[PDB]
Amino acid sequence: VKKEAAEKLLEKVPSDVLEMYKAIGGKIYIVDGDITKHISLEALSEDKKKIKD
Amino acid sequence: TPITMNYNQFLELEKTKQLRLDTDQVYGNIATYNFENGRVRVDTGSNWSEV
Repeated sequence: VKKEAAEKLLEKVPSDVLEMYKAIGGKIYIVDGDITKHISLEALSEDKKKIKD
Repeated sequence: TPITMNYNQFLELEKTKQLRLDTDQVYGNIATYNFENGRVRVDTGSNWSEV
């Protein structure tokens, strides 16, 4: 009789395609602190306000 | 900026539903009568904290 030999049908593995999608990449955006300056006097005042006759 | 709450306080609030509010002190001014024109005018300098 003649031997099969068996060279196989399956080629490589999914693992390369699996690794392709497995890509995670970079996520999220900068927020919160930004720059922050601010300056004006809407908080408190100062002006002569007494009483007399 | 809005009020911030962390994680453990958030869990404790959603468990216990106990969130109370205290009034520590109140700022506020006096308006005084003017003998000049009768108009009662606010002194922004003076406050009821003095009084």
